[PDB]
Amino acid sequence: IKKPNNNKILVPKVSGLQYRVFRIHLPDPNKFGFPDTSFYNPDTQRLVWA
Amino acid sequence: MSLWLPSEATVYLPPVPVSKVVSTDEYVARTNIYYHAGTSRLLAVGHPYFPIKKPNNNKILVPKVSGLQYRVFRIHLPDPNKFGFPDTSFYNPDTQRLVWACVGVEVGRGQPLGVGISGHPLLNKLDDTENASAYAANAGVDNRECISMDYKQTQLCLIGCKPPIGEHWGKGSPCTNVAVNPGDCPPLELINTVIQDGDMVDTGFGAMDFTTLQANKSEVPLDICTSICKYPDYIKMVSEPYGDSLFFYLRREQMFVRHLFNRAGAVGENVPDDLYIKGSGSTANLASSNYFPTPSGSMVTSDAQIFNKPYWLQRAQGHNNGICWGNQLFVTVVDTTRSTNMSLCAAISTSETTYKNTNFKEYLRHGEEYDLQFIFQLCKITLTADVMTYIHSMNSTILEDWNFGLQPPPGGTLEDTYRFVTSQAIACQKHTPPAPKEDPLKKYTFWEVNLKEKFSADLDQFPLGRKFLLQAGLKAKPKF
Amino acid sequence: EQMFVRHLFNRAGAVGENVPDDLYIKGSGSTANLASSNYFPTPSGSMVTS
Repeated sequence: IKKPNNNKILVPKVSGLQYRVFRIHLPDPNKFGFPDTSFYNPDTQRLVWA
Repeated sequence: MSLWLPSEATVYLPPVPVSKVVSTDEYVARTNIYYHAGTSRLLAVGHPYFPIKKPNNNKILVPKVSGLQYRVFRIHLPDPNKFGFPDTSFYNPDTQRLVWACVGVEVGRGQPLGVGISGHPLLNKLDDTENASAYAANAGVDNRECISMDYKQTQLCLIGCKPPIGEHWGKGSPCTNVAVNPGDCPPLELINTVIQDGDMVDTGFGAMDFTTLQANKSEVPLDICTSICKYPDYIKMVSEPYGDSLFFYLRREQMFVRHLFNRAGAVGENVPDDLYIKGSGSTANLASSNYFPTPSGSMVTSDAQIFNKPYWLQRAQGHNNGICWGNQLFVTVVDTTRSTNMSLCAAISTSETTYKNTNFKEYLRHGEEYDLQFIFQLCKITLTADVMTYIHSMNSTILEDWNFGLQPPPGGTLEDTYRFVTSQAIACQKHTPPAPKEDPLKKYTFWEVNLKEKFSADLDQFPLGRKFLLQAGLKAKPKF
Repeated sequence: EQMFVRHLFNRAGAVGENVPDDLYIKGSGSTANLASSNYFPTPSGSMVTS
């Protein structure tokens, strides 16, 4: 639903037949401050989420 | 890196130690004392669509009783700290407190299976757009018709020690940036409310407020024409930190689109110019593109029945493992599979031997039948300082219902007491205060069930009692 | 026991309990008189199988 003069959407299209493709953003686990960080070397290893 | 640059970047630090929510298996100790409680038989007769009330008064002569309502029972258990046991030497009342736990539940239903039909005498319907022969003729004024529909089929049963929470779409207030014209679309908002006994279930038209969102008053059938159709908030009830509002639930739902209709009225938002090619002559004006289906819960079957079966609560979904805090339980029941509406009639004159329509007054009625049975275990909590803090933070009124707290009685510094309390220059010195309200659940309506006098210790004399004994091994009667 | 609703019908006869006036909006002309709000479905026990 957009105005006849402009094209700014006043009410978007939301139906039960659209793909809902979510893009999940995770925190960088190499930027986690672990109390015992000695569990992973930053000069030879890197972390990732599974 | 070959350069020494000034500062650093994000570091997600470990959070501060929080006092976590723990399972009731850690501070609530179970005992071998089980009790059977059950209601006599719960009947409710009324009108399926509206409450018949006096034309001049407002006393309700016949209440509204539909198969599409929420049955929220508020069970009352006897206080195990006041209960009379044959031997009270299993717990020490100086450092312990007792509470009932729910072990098994049987929600018995009584009437035969059947599907009831509801409809509006003036329903906002323009045409049947499922299979049209020619383009619609002139849409005049007041094109409403009398249409009926059988609703979506639904069964559910939520058990907890707090009242359930339902969701629906309501009317919010638009931000103060819009030039609001009359006849504008109401902005939507999802609202959470405590489901009370007598609220209408979602029926295939959405969980919405049909009073504030449809001023037409003619788009849904008579029973939900001015009601609020509510759907249980499972996302919110299972995500509550303590798990009190829901520690067991079932649900069965089914619906298909039976007929496909149109709406009548001024167009709110017209079809944009790039979604069609304009017509000429008959199709020069677009028909109403506001479609709506009539729901249909299909065959009701005896095998898809979730009621009349015992549920043994061994591991609750949340942290509250079936502990009925406050000596109180909440059984929510929807069952639209026994919603047959019996149609009665009465003869104005018993003389006439020829049928005349003006001789018989036709009424509709509906009857419900419930019979609730629970098996309750007896649990004791040894209230240390840590358990007392945990419980006072979980629910404030538990430690005040049960005589425990040792909190200061007066908690006061100084009170004023004018001499010559009868003078005229003392500014109304009456130290005589009234009393306020006490129960926070007074604003809601539940089907109150008083199981205070209904607790029994010999289970094998009750159907659910011997079902429990059978499922748990042991017999009970080494007699004869 | 199994059953579904095959046909949705109406009942004829003087209305015993009239629809409250706050449940609808009055009509004019053809719809000035309410149709019968007494509905009754036609049952149908579905397929029988061995």
